[PDB]
Amino acid sequence: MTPLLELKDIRRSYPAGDEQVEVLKGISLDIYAGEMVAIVGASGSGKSTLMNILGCLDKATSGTYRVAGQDVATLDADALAQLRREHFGFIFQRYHLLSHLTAEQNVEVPAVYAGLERKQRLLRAQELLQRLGLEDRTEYYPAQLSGGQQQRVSIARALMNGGQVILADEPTGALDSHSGEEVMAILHQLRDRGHTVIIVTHDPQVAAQAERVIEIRDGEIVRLEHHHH
Repeated sequence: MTPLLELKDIRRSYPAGDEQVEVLKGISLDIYAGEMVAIVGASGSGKSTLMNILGCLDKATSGTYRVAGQDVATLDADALAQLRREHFGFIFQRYHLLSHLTAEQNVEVPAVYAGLERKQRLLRAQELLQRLGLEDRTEYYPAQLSGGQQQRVSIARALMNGGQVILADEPTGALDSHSGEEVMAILHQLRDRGHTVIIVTHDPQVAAQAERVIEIRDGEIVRLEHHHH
């Protein structure tokens, strides 16, 4: 089809006088709407820097990145943030919840910066927590919730502005196996409903649940593999 995200010759280095340290060394990759892709590699491989570029939280040194047709290098910080909110939701190994906000209040947060009014933010945040199986927990503080529950809150939060593309960094890394499998089934279900899910992981067993696997070694794509379930 036509791709949702397009990367061509993406490079990233951190300046150190005139020895650059090269973290990404020319990555070309296309990602489509409605698929699950895993990026797999050891620590220091560049996978996390690649994620941050996908999410528009970092800028490539060179190369081209387009999101739904729009080249990100042309945009100022306000326009980029807006683009980010139109397309992306984020989850991590840690839950990144504010301890003194309820689950619902936590979910609402990203919509604040989309200009969304409080009555409307509240409604949508409750709908998403219900979808995630937490209808009874909307007023619980994170201290009162398990790890598994906290991650479901983080997923709802990732959908608040749409979450067309979910970027997930090692989302089961801090979870027992049952909670891990719940999270993965939720991600498969979002993909079935048309979301793109991108998972970064050091673990090839987590990666094997995706439709495509990209292996990164020393800042380069070393292998690309298709899977089916």
